[PDB]
Amino acid sequence: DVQLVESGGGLVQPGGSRKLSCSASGFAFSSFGMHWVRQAPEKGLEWVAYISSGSGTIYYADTVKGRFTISRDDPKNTLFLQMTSLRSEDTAMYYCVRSIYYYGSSPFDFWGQGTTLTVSSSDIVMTQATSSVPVTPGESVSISCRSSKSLLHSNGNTYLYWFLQRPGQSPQLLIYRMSNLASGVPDRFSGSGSGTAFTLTISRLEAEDVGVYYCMQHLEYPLTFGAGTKLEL
Amino acid sequence: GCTLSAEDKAAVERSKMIDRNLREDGEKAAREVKLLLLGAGESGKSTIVKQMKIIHETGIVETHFTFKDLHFKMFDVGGQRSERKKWIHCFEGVTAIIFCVALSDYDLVNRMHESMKLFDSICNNKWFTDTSIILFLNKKDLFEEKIKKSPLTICYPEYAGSNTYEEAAAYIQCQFEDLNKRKDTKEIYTHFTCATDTKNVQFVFDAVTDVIIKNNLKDCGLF
Amino acid sequence: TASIAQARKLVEQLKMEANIDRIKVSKAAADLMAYCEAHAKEDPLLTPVPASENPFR
Amino acid sequence: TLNSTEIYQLFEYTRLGVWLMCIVGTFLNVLVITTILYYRRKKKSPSDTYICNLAVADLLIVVGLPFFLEYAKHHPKLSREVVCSGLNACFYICLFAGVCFLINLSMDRYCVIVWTCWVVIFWILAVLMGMPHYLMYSHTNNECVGEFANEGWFPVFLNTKVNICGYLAPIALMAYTYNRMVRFIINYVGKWHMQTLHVLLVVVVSFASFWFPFNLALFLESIRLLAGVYNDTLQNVIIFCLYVGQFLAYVRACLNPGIYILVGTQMRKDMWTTL
Amino acid sequence: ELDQLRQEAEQLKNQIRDARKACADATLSQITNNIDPVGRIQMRTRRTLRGHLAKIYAMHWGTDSRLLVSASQDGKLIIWDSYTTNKVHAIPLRSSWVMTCAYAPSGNYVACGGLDNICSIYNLKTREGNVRVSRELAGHTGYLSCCRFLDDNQIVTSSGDTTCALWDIETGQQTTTFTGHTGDVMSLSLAPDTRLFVSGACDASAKLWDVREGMCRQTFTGHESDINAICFFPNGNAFATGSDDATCRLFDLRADQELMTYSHDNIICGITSVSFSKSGRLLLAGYDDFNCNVWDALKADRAGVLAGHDNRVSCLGVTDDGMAVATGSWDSFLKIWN
Repeated sequence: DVQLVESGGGLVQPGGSRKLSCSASGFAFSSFGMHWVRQAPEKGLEWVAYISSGSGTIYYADTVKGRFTISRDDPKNTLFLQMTSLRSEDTAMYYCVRSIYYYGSSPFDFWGQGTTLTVSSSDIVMTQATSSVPVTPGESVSISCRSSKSLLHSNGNTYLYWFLQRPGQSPQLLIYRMSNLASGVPDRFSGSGSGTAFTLTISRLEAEDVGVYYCMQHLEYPLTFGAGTKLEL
Repeated sequence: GCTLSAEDKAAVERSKMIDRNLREDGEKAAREVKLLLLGAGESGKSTIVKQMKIIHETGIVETHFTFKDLHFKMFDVGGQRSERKKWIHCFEGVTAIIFCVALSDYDLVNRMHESMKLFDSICNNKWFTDTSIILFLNKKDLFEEKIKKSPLTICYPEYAGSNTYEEAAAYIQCQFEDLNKRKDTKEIYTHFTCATDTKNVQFVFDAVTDVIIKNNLKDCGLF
Repeated sequence: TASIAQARKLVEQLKMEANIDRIKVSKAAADLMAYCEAHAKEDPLLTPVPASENPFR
Repeated sequence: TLNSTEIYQLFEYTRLGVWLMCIVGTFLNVLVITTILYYRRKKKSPSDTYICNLAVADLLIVVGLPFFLEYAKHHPKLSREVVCSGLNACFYICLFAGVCFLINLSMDRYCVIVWTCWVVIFWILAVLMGMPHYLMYSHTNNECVGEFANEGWFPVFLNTKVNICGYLAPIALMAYTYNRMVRFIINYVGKWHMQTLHVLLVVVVSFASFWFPFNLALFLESIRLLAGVYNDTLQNVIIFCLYVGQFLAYVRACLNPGIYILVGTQMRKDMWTTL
Repeated sequence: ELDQLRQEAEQLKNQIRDARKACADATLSQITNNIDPVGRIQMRTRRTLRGHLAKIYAMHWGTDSRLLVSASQDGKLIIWDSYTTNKVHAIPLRSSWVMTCAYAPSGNYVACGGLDNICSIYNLKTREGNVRVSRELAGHTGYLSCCRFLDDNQIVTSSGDTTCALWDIETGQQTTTFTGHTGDVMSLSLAPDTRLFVSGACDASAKLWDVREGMCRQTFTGHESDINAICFFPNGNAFATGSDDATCRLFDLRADQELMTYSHDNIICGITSVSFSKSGRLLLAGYDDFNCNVWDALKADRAGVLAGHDNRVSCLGVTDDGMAVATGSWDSFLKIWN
């Protein structure tokens, strides 16, 4: 089955260097583009780096330029991240994400497991109301996420993605491009909204839907997430 | 491309990689030599493919082999019982045709006249106005044994030569070459199939080379 | 025996194909003409659409 | 023209209707370029691309010769140091360009018989090769189409270098290739009478014949300048040689596509249909 | 005996002919004599799709009117995005001798076939991210001519062994076989409501088949040789055919006769493909003379020509919303006209 396993994390003296690896198995590795995304110990997600398919395009976040380097090794199906001059703000958990781009595809569909790194002692802004709202099984809820710049392109698409992180797991894709329901997701989730105002609706809320919900934009790099809103019983 | 979005650029890059792989695959597959194998029922096509299958690598049957770093592919369509006029234009542009005739059929039901009709149909076709033909005359030994008793005149009423191999085989070969009506464009290559190994494939190799060279010389002089 | 069975099968087929109900040519022609007349406004190739709503600019 | 340079003047005054020659030559060149470039490059053959580029060179010469002189016709205060600099470059650059493409064309046949990165590289090489003389030192070190320094190392070397690597190399590299090809074809097919093989012969004959007097003039000029003053024979021989020369080079640049239509059966017909 | 059966078949043929003739009081032309003409149809080329390296033999539009599939003899199936001319997928085939292709009405699968007597079904949406063969259907004894999806689990094929068949893709077994032609079946067309279909063969006749039980209902004659293309009128009560005698024809189901003949005196080459407009007013046909004609289907007049190919035009299709026409040809190019 599809698997992405990461390794290479541990305690690091500040100012040092390290390398993380992400080994894939179960799919055609050379036809996908790869992302590295990190999560702070008690905060939301933030995109870090991106390497294309065929290694023809590389992007880095605004805070890791000149320090980090991304690469891939296709015959051994491996993705590498080389990290130099580790600052104390790099203490996080790193995930390895796959995405493929053509007409009708669904990027960001499978997420890795995560490895923990512990360094010792013009952008679009997405906003959410982060207060943990209480729920009971059976009712229906709505979640809002407004943008600063309109996400509607001239070709008709609106680039908004919704993710769910259950307690102690890795995030899961729910909605891509503001309306399309992901594969394997129950039909209780709906997504709608106009430019700069979006809504996720959950009807007949079950007992496995507690967790943190994130909204992301894919209009232009660097990719930006929201603060994440929490559902709890 | 300045108005595209982030995903459109990656879709264009995927299309460019697809274009690269298509061009490299076409360049790799343009170095093949394709032959079309024809004959009249049971003639010895199986014997030819068996004695030329030097290496190894219903519908239609395929055979790929190498002889002196040159790759050949030989298509056999003897299982198609449908109309020949409806799928023959798929085979224009092949390098050559291998036509198999058995010399032992001159007094069987004759059955040689069916081979003559098929050769006349395929040699003067509207799609093969320039495709060369290699002609194999199998079953030499059985023709040698049969001619000593049954005279050749049972097949040709106009024959007047001696009842022996050397004369009759040349007469059959001439009664098969004398059906081309475009002796200025294509050519006929004749080989009497011999049980000794390697000889047949050598003859094919020589013919395909001297056909390729004359094609390169004929075309590139167009200006 | 094979030819007799084939002939009987062909006779049964023609006997089955000769007992259908047929209408006049004028009525069927008027129905084709009416279907062509009704849907005229929804045919881009017959009446070209303005370039503002042509997806192939 | 200019009193200070005092060269090409006698022919320049007697120019009459040469603009008609320019028109009838540019019409040919543009026709050839259109016919080659409007028909998917005539099945996208690569050797045809080179011939088209050769036309791009010949037109340059005509554009250079009247226009600058016509400017001198309107502005008669021009100094010899500048105008010559402008003129010379065009002439020399076109020569090199033609030579390069001609050599390339021969290869495009040879590799076939016996067994646009290239175009950009060739054009860059051609532009580079003309670096010393196209525009430097002005009048003193560069002859205005024929003669210079009436009364040292740089002219002496320049002249011999062009005289050697701009005439002998084509006339050998094409004659030998034509010999080998026409000798090889006979054995395999015996198709001596072939439309293509005549084109290279007429091209090499024209290239050898027309460019000969000007190179003769530059040769004997460098030789006499090195050896003796000989102000009689030197003056007479140089005058006679440069005079007819320029005229021949001009007309050949104008009418060079003419052989393409007279001899080439397919290209003549294609050009009639295109028009 | 045999002779009495031949006489019986002759009496049945005479009865059918007289019953057809007895209900032909007026012509389609006399009825449509007062209609205004369409005028002039001028279509330009909007897109050109390139990337095939051999002759193109088939194509089919997607049901969303944006994506399409093409098959060629270099051994490739290519899926195109017509709005941007991008390539979405490129599928290598195990056999290079391919004569047909189809697109599923849902968009999940794609079918293929040719001289190998096998129909291949490909899955376009999988977790691994690459296109792979889902099934191979075998059982025909001649080359495969055409194939059309009815569903994600049912497909109809025709072959040059004078038979048609209906398959079950889950099981891979024929459920019904349609027999009766005496020549190679060359074309096939499904009804809009998908309960009947028509087939055109090389015995110069066309037949109307019923999907639920494998019986023939009507037979239409009138051509002279080798019907090559067939299509339904959008209403579902008539169809049009195209053959090797340089002539298209319009047949009517309810009257069981011939309505109009689309022939010109300057056209002497065969017809490879045929299709209708969205409202059923224009008939588009592709010829061997490298062109494509547009006919006024109700007055039998020539209205336009599409003249942008350098070799024989082999395939031709119109989108569901009727916004464009796609043509393929042996010069390895696809063009969009609008």
